[PDB]
Amino acid sequence: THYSRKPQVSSKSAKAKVSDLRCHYKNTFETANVINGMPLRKAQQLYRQVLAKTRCIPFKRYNGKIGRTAQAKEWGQTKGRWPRKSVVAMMSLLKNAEANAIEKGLDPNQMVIKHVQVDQAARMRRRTYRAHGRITPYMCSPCHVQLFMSEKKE
RNA sequence: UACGUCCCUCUCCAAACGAGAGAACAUGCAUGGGCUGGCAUGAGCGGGGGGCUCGUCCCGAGGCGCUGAACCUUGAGGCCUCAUGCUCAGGGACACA
Repeated sequence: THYSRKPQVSSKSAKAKVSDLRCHYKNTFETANVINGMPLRKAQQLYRQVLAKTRCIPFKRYNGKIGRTAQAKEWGQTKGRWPRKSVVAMMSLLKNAEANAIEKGLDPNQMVIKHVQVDQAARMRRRTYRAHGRITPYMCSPCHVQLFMSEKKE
């Protein structure tokens, strides 16, 4: 009940989805929106390069006083980061989507990532202890990621 | 399509981070040598108040000699190509509906 969009040709498109990821929403937002037009192998290349800290993830919406870096001129930004926990959870999802392409009978080297959508999951409640006897919230904010990818060849 | 630009890499006249100046098989980097400076004579070995032993031989801080020795010298980043090592079709992304 979850996919906002459906593929054109569903017999040439493999889906993948995360139930409740427990990464930060505001970092898996930009980790995942950067691969929304990329092929599967160029999107996987980007994530192995964010881990090596050779390329960065551009923070374009939930940036808000992050440090500005020299590597965000690739994306036309000034500030971006290397969110390694949102990166490696998106690598588990690209590996699920290409396993779901092989059992459909499809070549995973021809898959363009159509449709990345990240939405907010239900938050999880903890507690921090402030001065003067106060107790105030310490929420988690996890996320929902979904993607298909449609084959574009010849 | 090309010229190219940017990232990663290297340098520091720049620098909170970006940006900047540069270099990109280049004495470029690494180590060594010499210079230049700093300290103040290294470990080791051998020949003095006194005091043991049976003229001799041992204990003794200090001293003297080899010894302006030894060590340190660019590194947030002194000098000299003075010698040699290391690189082996640099890699990614745009430029490009």
